[PDB]
Amino acid sequence: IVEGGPNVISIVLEYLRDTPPVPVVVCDGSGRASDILAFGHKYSEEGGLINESLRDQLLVTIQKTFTYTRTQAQHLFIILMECMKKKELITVFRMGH
Amino acid sequence: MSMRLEEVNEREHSMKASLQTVDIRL
Repeated sequence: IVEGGPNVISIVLEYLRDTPPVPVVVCDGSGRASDILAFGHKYSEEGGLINESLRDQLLVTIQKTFTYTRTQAQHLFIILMECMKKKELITVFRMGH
Repeated sequence: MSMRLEEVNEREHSMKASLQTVDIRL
């Protein structure tokens, strides 16, 4: 997954809980939702345990980068926590060889 | 210069994040 709109978060959830569950590698650098998946995966503890400072920080970057409503930004943070929880299937291609 | 540019890129990333958060606060 690269770049990717609001839809790719639910697509990551649909592929995270797949039959059987299958990995979702996300290449960062491009931006948009792949970068909030990456900025989760870097430092989100036990996946869905994004802490409170990140809560406000992630919700600022969602409500600013996606330009969506604040309720939708909180809701995509909850779907993000659902997807982030299974981060062992998530891999990030941090470019920079 | 390559390793010290890795300093400047990481440090300024915190500068861009703090400026964006201060814009939300004000």
